Amino acid sequence: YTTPKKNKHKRKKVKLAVLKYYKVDENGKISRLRRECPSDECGAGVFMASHFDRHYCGKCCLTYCFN
Amino acid sequence: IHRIRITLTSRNVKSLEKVCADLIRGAKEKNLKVKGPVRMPTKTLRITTRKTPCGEGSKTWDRFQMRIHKRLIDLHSPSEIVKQITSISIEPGVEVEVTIADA
Amino acid sequence: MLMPKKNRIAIYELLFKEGVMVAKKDVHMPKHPELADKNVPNLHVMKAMQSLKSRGYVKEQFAWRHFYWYLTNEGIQYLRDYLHLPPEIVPATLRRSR
Amino acid sequence: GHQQLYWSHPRKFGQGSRSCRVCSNRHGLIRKYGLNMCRQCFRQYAKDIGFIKLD
Amino acid sequence: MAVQISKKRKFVADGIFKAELNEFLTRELAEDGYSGVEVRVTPTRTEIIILATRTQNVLGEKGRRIRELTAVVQKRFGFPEGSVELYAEKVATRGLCAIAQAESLRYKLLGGLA
RNA sequence: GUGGCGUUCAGCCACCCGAGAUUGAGCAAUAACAGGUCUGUGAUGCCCUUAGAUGUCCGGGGCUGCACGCGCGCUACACUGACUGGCUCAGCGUGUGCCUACCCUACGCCGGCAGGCGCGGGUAACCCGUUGAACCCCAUUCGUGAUGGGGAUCGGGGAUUGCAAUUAUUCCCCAUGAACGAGGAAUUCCCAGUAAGUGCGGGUCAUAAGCUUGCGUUGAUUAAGUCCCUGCCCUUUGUACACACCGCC
RNA sequence: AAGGGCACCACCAGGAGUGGAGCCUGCGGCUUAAUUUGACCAACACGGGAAACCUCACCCGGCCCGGACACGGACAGGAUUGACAGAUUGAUAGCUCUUUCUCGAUUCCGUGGGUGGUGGUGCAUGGCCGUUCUUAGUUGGUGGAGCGAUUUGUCUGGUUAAUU
Ligand SMILES: [Mg+2]
Ligand SMILES: [Mg+2]
Ligand SMILES: [Mg+2]
Ligand SMILES: [Mg+2]
Ligand SMILES: [Mg+2]
Ligand SMILES: [Mg+2]
Ligand SMILES: [Mg+2]
Ligand SMILES: [Mg+2]
Ligand SMILES: [Mg+2]
Ligand SMILES: [Mg+2]
Ligand SMILES: [Mg+2]
Ligand SMILES: [Mg+2]
Ligand SMILES: [Mg+2]
Ligand SMILES: [Mg+2]
Ligand SMILES: [Mg+2]
Ligand SMILES: [Mg+2]
Ligand SMILES: [Mg+2]
Ligand SMILES: [Mg+2]
Ligand SMILES: [Mg+2]
Ligand SMILES: [Mg+2]
Ligand SMILES: [Mg+2]
Ligand SMILES: [Mg+2]
Ligand SMILES: [Mg+2]
Ligand SMILES: [Mg+2]
Ligand SMILES: [Mg+2]
Ligand SMILES: [Mg+2]
Ligand SMILES: [Mg+2]
Ligand SMILES: [Mg+2]
Ligand SMILES: [Mg+2]
Ligand SMILES: [Mg+2]
Ligand SMILES: [Mg+2]
Ligand SMILES: [Mg+2]
Ligand SMILES: [Mg+2]
Ligand SMILES: [Mg+2]
Ligand SMILES: [Mg+2]
Ligand SMILES: [Mg+2]
Ligand SMILES: [Mg+2]
Ligand SMILES: [Mg+2]
Ligand SMILES: [Mg+2]
Ligand SMILES: [Mg+2]
Ligand SMILES: [Mg+2]
Ligand SMILES: [Mg+2]
Ligand SMILES: [Zn+2]
Ligand SMILES: [Zn+2]
Repeated sequence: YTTPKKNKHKRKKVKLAVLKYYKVDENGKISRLRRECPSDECGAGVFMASHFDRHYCGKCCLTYCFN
Repeated sequence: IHRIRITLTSRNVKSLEKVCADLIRGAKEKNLKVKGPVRMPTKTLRITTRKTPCGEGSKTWDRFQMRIHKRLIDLHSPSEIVKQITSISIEPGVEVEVTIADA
Repeated sequence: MLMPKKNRIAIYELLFKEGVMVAKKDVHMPKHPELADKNVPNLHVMKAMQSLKSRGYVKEQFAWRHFYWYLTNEGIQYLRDYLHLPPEIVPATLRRSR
Repeated sequence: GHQQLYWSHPRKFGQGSRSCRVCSNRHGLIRKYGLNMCRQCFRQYAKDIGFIKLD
Repeated sequence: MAVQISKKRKFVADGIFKAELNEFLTRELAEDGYSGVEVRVTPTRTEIIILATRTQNVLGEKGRRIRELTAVVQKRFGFPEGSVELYAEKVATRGLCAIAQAESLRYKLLGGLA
């Protein structure tokens, strides 16, 4: 019954619509956009992030500081 | 021919004095040289409890105890003819444990 | 219950191949002692058969600190439809001996 | 959760990691001879274990 | 062969084995006029007889409820597979042991009778 | 058994012979109690609370804080003693743990001490262990002085347990040397291996006993009675009491 | 009130004391964000309660769901699960906030309804214990006495630790 803050509202995921990591060109063209992860668990599988600088695999948590 | 040691442990003596006397005359009938029943000192186990579920009362303790009787028989027998001497008297209060000869 | 799908089928297929399974009442245990292979802890197995008791597929009993469970006849037919087994495979409690 | 601090305080030594085998209580416990029961739940099973109040 | 244990600790862990088994099967065979155990421990198959009155229920549907009460013992207490077996006996003079008649009076009171 | 008293009944007292002529406990009726426990319980009724939870976890704190009052204790007020050295005897009992990590420890070497590092034995009448326990005993110093009685308070240092020791865990060392000269009104236990002195186990225990539960050890004074005090049992009797004298009025 | 008998939780005869001092510890009181709480001969080194953490309730903060199942939505055009870094935080709680990755139908959002609770009431109870009460006491059947509640048996006396 103290009420110092009244709420610490829970995180909501921003719910992006479609997948769309790739492109398509000249009626058929494989071209990635994000980096793949070189780990053994997801080699040529899931993608790495693209932050303001760096790349980051969300599965094995290793990130590379893009300086 | 070995020098084997049977050990008999129980919690009641009248159920152990029947099993231990079964192994003696069971091997005197089968003409073995049997060293007699050697009686170890007993082991009393004396948990003492406050007797009350709460703490209120006149401080009356509660003395539980359990004696353990242990007797051992030493034989002069080979490894085969003792097995029908061992496996004829279970009497579930007695835990017959047969050790090995050489050690 | 969050409880991933690989962590769920490995409990039911041992809850099917024997008609019973026994778990201890503590939620803080790293692995189930009998399973111990698919890295399943004691908290998932306590919350698997709480779902099965509410659906009537199992019957429990609790002696001192151990839940025990028993397949009913409704739970046998459901596990032959969720684990996708042919309609002749039985638990061990139906027939092993005479 | 999460996994690093849900049960991170070490339940080694001390009466926070010793419970009665019957009633899961942590007070008034008898650990002598490997009983590991409470002092009241011992008196229910005192004869069923095989202790006799002789004197 | 795995580890040796003391005689003062062996008899307590054996007597508290059957104190839990008696309490568990009081829960299961509650309505079968239960009346205790008698556990015959050997270094072989250790048989455990049941002294219930209505042996028609502990032996389940063609032995269902006695082949799933042996499978809970060897999975809890640490017995190896195919080692322990339970039996089902019948006590004579059912109205002469109290561990059958207190449950018998219990289901008269749970049924709704005065 | 013998003698004595007794209705010569039930029995009692003395005595002989004997290990012993009443060893200590355990269990324990009827009828009760608004006695204690929902904080022993997956014993439990109703009620309350349930996601910003009285669920559960984590981090920190508290339960130990202090003008004071009271209860159980420990150490004392010393010479029937402290001190130092030598000598010399016990009995109960525990010991590596399903989860569970945490066992009792011999011996050898390093350190003043607490302790450390190596090597073993013991799941135990097997090893610790012949449990070299203390008081006591024998010899020295002390000398009636708040003294070499008493060891509270307090500073600095050294180790051990642990994730963590500060509000000091415990232990060791060197210092600090407080009241206390045998206790007012009261009042509590106890009669034989008993009181009391004196140490050792067990429980709690990672660390640990001024507590308790057991064990030996040295070992008495007094009493073999009574109903005066405090109560209890039976009978007669009185009652305006029955919530029963903390009554009623 | 009278007559019997009894007990070192009563006394006599005594012994060691306690009450005094210092400290140990348990309660009341005060204080405190909290100093969690039960009990007042038969409470007060009692709850086997010697609490550094844990125990732990209590205090100040911060996660977590360990909210079964049913119904309706939401949804593979991904219901939702984790997380490195900066900031943020007591903290290597992705706890929130930026940032995007990842997970794949298990959850999520509501209506019901569980479930948990060292929460309340021991004056709603079980069980267990203590005490009345360590003394010798208590009850039926049949018969007798009574209108009856009840009484005799279960006793004048002697005896015994004892309705022996
Ligand atoms: Mg009351
Ligand atoms: Mg209770
Ligand atoms: Mg309740
Ligand atoms: Mg308890
Ligand atoms: Mg805490
Ligand atoms: Mg306290
Ligand atoms: Mg007291
Ligand atoms: Mg001195
Ligand atoms: Mg000796
Ligand atoms: Mg001085
Ligand atoms: Mg700390
Ligand atoms: Mg402490
Ligand atoms: Mg000094
Ligand atoms: Mg100790
Ligand atoms: Mg204590
Ligand atoms: Mg007398
Ligand atoms: Mg008097
Ligand atoms: Mg009275
Ligand atoms: Mg008058
Ligand atoms: Mg009258
Ligand atoms: Mg008046
Ligand atoms: Mg008095
Ligand atoms: Mg006097
Ligand atoms: Mg004194
Ligand atoms: Mg005094
Ligand atoms: Mg005083
Ligand atoms: Mg004093
Ligand atoms: Mg307080
Ligand atoms: Mg209360
Ligand atoms: Mg009294
Ligand atoms: Mg705490
Ligand atoms: Mg971060
Ligand atoms: Mg999260
Ligand atoms: Mg809680
Ligand atoms: Mg509860
Ligand atoms: Mg009451
Ligand atoms: Mg009651
Ligand atoms: Mg009585
Ligand atoms: Mg009549
Ligand atoms: Mg009468
Ligand atoms: Mg009379
Ligand atoms: Mg008379
Ligand atoms: Zn990766
Ligand atoms: Zn218990």
